[PDB]
Amino acid sequence: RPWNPPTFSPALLVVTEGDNATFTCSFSNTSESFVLNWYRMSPSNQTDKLAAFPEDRSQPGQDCRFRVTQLPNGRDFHMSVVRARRNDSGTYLCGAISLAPKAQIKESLRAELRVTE
Amino acid sequence: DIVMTQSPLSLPVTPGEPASITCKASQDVETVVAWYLQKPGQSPRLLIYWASTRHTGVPDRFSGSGSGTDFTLKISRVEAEDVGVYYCQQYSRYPWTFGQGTKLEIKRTVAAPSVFIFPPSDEQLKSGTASVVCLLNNFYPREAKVQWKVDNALQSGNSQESVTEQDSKDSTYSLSSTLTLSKADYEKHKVYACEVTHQGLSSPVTKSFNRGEC
Amino acid sequence: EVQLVESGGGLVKPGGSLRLSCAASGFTFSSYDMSWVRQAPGKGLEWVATISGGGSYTYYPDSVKGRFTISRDNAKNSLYLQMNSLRAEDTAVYYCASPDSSGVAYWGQGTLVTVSSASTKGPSVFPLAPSSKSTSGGTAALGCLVKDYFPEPVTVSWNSGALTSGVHTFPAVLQSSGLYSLSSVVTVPSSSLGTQTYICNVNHKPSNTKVDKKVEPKSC
Ligand SMILES: *[C@@H]1O[C@H](CO[C@@H]2O[C@@H](C)[C@@H](O)[C@@H](O)[C@@H]2O)[C@@H](O[C@@H]2O[C@H](CO)[C@@H](O[C@@H]3O[C@H](CO)[C@@H](O)[C@H](O[C@H]4O[C@H](CO)[C@@H](O)[C@H](O)[C@@H]4O)[C@@H]3O)[C@H](O)[C@H]2NC(C)=O)[C@H](O)[C@H]1NC(C)=O
Ligand SMILES: *[C@@H]1O[C@H](CO)[C@@H](O)[C@H](O)[C@H]1NC(C)=O
Ligand SMILES: *[C@@H]1O[C@H](CO)[C@@H](O)[C@H](O)[C@H]1NC(C)=O
Repeated sequence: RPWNPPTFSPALLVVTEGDNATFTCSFSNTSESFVLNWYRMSPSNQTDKLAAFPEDRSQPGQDCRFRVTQLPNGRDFHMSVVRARRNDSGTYLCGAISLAPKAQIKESLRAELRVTE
Repeated sequence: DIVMTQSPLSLPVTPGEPASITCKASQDVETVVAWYLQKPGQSPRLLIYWASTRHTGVPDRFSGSGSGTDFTLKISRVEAEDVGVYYCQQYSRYPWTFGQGTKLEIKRTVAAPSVFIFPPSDEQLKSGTASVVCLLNNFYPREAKVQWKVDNALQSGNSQESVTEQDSKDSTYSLSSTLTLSKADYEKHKVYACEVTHQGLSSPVTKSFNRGEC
Repeated sequence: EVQLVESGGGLVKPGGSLRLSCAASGFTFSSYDMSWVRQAPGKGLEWVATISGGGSYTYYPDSVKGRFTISRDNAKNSLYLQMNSLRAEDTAVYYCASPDSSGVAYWGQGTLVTVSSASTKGPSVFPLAPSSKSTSGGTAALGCLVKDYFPEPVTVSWNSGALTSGVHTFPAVLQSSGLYSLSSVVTVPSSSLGTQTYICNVNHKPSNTKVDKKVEPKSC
């Protein structure tokens, strides 16, 4: 069955240094075998994983400043950077990897973060 | 049903030499392909996932490549600790299907077998059965031939053999050919002979014994 | 830290049932898929079943569909496989597993399920005594004939684990009687046969059989 890629709002988020910043990644899953990855961009259009839900069990002890919570409505997720630093500003997105009935990855539209002084 | 076709099924590689295993999917599976190594007597262990990404803890000498239907696992410098069966697997559609397996064996110098023969024990002969064991110990390669001659009459289809996995120290194989007969049929004959043919042997080696002398 | 331990394997007659368990730890069990993958002795891997974290999606191949039922208990961090109407081609080691985007990343140790009409029988252990016909270059070969046992597995050690160097315990072959037979050999210096005692340790837990056999050389 066809499904639509996830949505990632807000499209732009500005926060002064020290505060928490929170995005919402919404995904309308067709099965229960899927993961959501939270990427931060590099200038080469290259994907860099920050965190994922459900948690990646292979590489533990990861940065506890980047968290992904699953809201109990069945489609919404909170990607939050706690105590954002200046260099935490950049381009962010989320991406759904379904594992059934067909393994397929679809990325969300990108969003920006600006941590200020 | 998607068919993962591996090539080759046996891969003799010298230490330090690069090795590469090919896996071809019967239909497009994008890049949803994983590679596993299974050491003898152990559970499978993930090496590469998503066709190219190394799993946590996998040494950097392992790499994976490919997309669509054509995939390749590469080991840049084969260590002795890479012996085992390598599987490719697609997890794009159900049912998940694996390859048939690729046995990685260490290539080494030709070693001729040491041949030993064991007549049936007195304790076993007291029970009706009699098993004559011929042991081919520490040889390479695995290709060996064993012929049983009972009173110079070549036997056929009455002997079971068994080969050990490649040794993890000297990279050799060992073979055991057991000829099983009844107590009556065993006591009918005198000379029992085991004839061994191997690449490391100039001419077939025979180990014999007369019945009742030991 | 992810740990998966199977339970409930063993021998069962054709047509019988068997239930496998898989206890899990090291992760939030209810958020990940759980699976069963089997492997026939000496053959390849075959996917048996998958269940979603919530437990509302289950997946089976055609070879076991209608016979096997995968289920889970998220409150008890455990996975189950109910195997009904077992055939001989179901005889295999069953690994429970947990797949994610990285494939089947976590495997249990695997439990053996044997389907056969044969009856549990402890092995008979006979000595392969060293002799002039088993000597070659200062090295003498001695061993053990572990014959007519069922089912797998047996474990063979020498001198209570003291002797390990040069030991070759062959893979067991299936006899016409439906029972397994086995040889375990070792090569030692010929000058060992008189002073070193060589004792064969065969363990077969399916029949709770423990046999120790002293191998003594023949005067030939
Ligand atoms: C879309 O995805 C949501 C979310 O899925 C959850 O997160 C994913 C990342 C992945 O890890 C999933 O495995 C995971 O579930 C789906 O929502 C879940 O739906 C299930 C089933 O409807 C709910 O599970 C139930 O939870 C109860 C308490 O939490 C529990 O008591 C239930 O058990 C009862 O039923 C089972 C049989 O199903 C029975 O065996 C038990 O003994 C018991 O009676 C059951 O586990 C989850 O709570 C839901 N999670 C969330 C976050 O909403 C959603 O179904 C999916 N949509 C589609 C169309 O696939
Ligand atoms: C930021 O997140 C942390 C962890 O969730 C929380 O303890 C803290 O109070 C948050 N700060 C603000 C300003 O919301
Ligand atoms: C961002 O700056 C902090 C210093 O506050 C430093 O510790 C951290 O490594 C930097 N992160 C990156 C990605 O450069």
